[PDB]
Amino acid sequence: NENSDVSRAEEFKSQANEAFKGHKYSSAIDLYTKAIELNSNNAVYWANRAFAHTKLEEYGSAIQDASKAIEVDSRYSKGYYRRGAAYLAMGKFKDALKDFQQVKRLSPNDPDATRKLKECEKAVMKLKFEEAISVPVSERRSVAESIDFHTIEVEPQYSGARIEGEEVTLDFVKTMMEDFKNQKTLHKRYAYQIVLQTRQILLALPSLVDISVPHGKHITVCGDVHGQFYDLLNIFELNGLPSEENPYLFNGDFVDRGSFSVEIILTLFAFKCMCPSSIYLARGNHESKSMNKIYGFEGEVRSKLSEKFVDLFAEVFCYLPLAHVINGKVFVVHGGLFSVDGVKLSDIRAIDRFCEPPEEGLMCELLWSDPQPLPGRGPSKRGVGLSFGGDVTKRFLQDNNLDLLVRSHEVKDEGYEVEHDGKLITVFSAPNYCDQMGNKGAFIRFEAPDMKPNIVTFSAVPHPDVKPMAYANNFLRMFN
Ligand SMILES: [Cl-]
Ligand SMILES: [Mn+2]
Ligand SMILES: [Mn+2]
Repeated sequence: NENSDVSRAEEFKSQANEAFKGHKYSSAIDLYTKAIELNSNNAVYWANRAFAHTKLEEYGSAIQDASKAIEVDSRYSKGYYRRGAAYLAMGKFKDALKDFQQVKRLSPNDPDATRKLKECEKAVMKLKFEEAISVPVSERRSVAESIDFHTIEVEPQYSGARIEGEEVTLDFVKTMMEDFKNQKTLHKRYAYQIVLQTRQILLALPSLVDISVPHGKHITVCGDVHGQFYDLLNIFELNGLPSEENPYLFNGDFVDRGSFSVEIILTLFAFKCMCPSSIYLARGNHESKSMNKIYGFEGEVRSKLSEKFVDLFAEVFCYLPLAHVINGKVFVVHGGLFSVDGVKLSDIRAIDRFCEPPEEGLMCELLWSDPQPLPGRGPSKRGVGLSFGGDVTKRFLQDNNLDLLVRSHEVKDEGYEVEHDGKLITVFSAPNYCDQMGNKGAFIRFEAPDMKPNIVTFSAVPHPDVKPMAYANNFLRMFN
């Protein structure tokens, strides 16, 4: 059957490349799929759809597409290049080393092939040391055990904000945010005060927090912000600062990727210190030593804070709750649902969350999952977690007497998308993601008692000339 039309397939490829130039990666993937359907022996099509997949952080789909590209042409170096870029993007340095070994073997005198190979060799042995000294955080002394914040002297020439006494006050938070806005810094004493007080608050919280919004009051659910501090300031300017009267739920992924991650996490933690009922912080996948070590937050901390804040921030992130339930009706996780059925809220509440997210179990799945339009389950596009359909959402909701599922974790054009017949809503509060996506951000206000989700969208604001991934892993920087 010679029924493949190369002309129509090349028409789809150019259309997909045009959508690629315009950062319309989902449309590009669709057009590459149509191109592949009409011609599956062109490895360039597979490599391009893989490239578009990595742009959407769909690294599993990327690896699979690049693998089919390699299957088509053994000597197509761009297939191995794309697969290794996807592996490198998700931290699998050894697999990246394999694919970049192959990339050099094909083009043997190309300077960049040997360069990326020597780069990956340095990275894998560096990772060998890092992995050899890896110890579970629950078997380690807390940083709080060896640092009392009252002991830290503040030199009189420090011009930034000061916490007088034990209490974090709204006046200090406003001064801290204005200093952060002008690219100033907070003293180590007050950073330690904030983070150590936050450690106290979070460790006494269950893994699933029941949030009670009484009759007539409201709450704002926010999605990923990934270190875009100036868009966080925009959210607060458009919707009001966190307060007992105007509470916030931030659905994980506060840091990494964006280059103002320290300022966000210090602002969010301080608001929690000031009035705990004024803000609720769920955990994301990027509140993890695995992610922060390579995606910017850890390097941002080492630059603006010190090296002990790295372990302290990791420990505090391990204490973050995994989920929230608003008025016993609205279920808010970051990632999604699970590979098994019959999971009740009691199961989530009882999770021993004080560890780095494993590669298996309820914790990993609720932090990494994505919804799919078709019913059922399927392999994760990210290679971590799973894809769950509308039947999974509906069963979980009726099983738990819940009305709605709210989640984030995935970028959206308008900052939101309603799926699963109005039972799942993705919310994403990082507009113009990575300074290149061009999307709007969004947040959802919930007013009691009827709990109708009032979605509000917003656009990005300017910020100082600090490029994304600035403090991130060097090798991950020189791609995209
Ligand atoms: Cl993410
Ligand atoms: Mn996420
Ligand atoms: Mn995210």
